[PDB]
Amino acid sequence: SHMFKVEIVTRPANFEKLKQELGKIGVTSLTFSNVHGCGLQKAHTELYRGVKIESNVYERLKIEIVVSKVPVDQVTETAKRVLKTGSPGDGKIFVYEISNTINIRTGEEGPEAL
Amino acid sequence: SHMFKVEIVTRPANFEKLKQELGKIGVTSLTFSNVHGCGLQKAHTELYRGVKIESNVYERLKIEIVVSKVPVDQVTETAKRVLKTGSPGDGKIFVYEISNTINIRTGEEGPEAL
Amino acid sequence: SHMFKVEIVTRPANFEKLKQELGKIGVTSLTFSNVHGCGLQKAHTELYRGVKIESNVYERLKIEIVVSKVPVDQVTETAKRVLKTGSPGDGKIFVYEISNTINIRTGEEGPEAL
Ligand SMILES: [Zn+2]
Ligand SMILES: [Zn+2]
Ligand SMILES: [Zn+2]
Ligand SMILES: [Zn+2]
Ligand SMILES: [Zn+2]
Ligand SMILES: [Zn+2]
Ligand SMILES: [Zn+2]
Ligand SMILES: [Zn+2]
Ligand SMILES: [Zn+2]
Ligand SMILES: [Zn+2]
Ligand SMILES: [Zn+2]
Ligand SMILES: [Zn+2]
Ligand SMILES: [Zn+2]
Ligand SMILES: [Zn+2]
Ligand SMILES: [Zn+2]
Repeated sequence: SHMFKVEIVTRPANFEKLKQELGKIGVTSLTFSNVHGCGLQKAHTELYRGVKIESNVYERLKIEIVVSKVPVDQVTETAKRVLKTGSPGDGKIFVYEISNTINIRTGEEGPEAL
Repeated sequence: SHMFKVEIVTRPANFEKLKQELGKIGVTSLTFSNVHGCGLQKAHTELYRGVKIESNVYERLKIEIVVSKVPVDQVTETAKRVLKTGSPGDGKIFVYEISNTINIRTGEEGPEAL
Repeated sequence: SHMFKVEIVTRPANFEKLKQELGKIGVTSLTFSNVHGCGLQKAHTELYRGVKIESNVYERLKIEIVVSKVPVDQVTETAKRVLKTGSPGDGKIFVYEISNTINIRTGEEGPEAL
């Protein structure tokens, strides 16, 4: 009866295999968009006190999936397998509780709106 | 005293009537952006075992509204009326709890930051 | 052991000083994107009954930071200082609970995925 939002923030490649795999476990829709990632790291300044921050901006794909019947853990596990390449920039996955969902066309609320 | 985020993910039309209606019930600001929606459906392959996923990418408008005094249910109900057209692609509405809000200019926290 | 998402929605300027300050307190990555803000205000119509809504659309920078070890309140306080200019359009900051985080490359969950 819970409802969750799965947020995948990752590298722009491999999207198609994801749609295949998410599709197979029950997901029937999702949203996505391009955003930017920024890495931050403490660097030395010349003085003993000094910190200075170095940063790079890269490309990221943000994918959002809402789920209720389809179990979160099956969504996240599938996301790991498919998007794992070991090389840095594989991204992360965030899970959130949802208080409610409303299907606009039908007017249903809860896991039946999905 | 609760604070909520209302997330409307919908078809790019009808935005103006929404601003009128949300405005009238008390909303004084919101954010929006264009993202993509992806539908996923299980299709037959030629073999008895085989699943294959078919997908379409459409345009979506993401609208975010934070509320405290103005009741969530008045926001969501208004959103339904205005954006309902019966035809598929009417979109959905997601509700989330917010731990806190901070107005950057004034420095206030909670439903007074809004 | 909690995990939080800090969402800063603000004016497109001052981003660099932010990266410096967030970097110094422990943040090693964040995401951002350009979205739109819309102000809504009740205006008079000519008739005694009539409300009419006036709205402006401006530019906004959405910045997302996930934190666990690094304390939310140190993130939000730093965000205030740096982005405060008193003039309207300073933006807001929203805090959310996160049920879980997963590092895709390593496979770790919780505050160790960050
Ligand atoms: Zn989101
Ligand atoms: Zn770019
Ligand atoms: Zn050192
Ligand atoms: Zn040093
Ligand atoms: Zn360097
Ligand atoms: Zn959001
Ligand atoms: Zn497109
Ligand atoms: Zn069949
Ligand atoms: Zn078949
Ligand atoms: Zn077909
Ligand atoms: Zn967000
Ligand atoms: Zn614009
Ligand atoms: Zn008056
Ligand atoms: Zn009047
Ligand atoms: Zn005017």
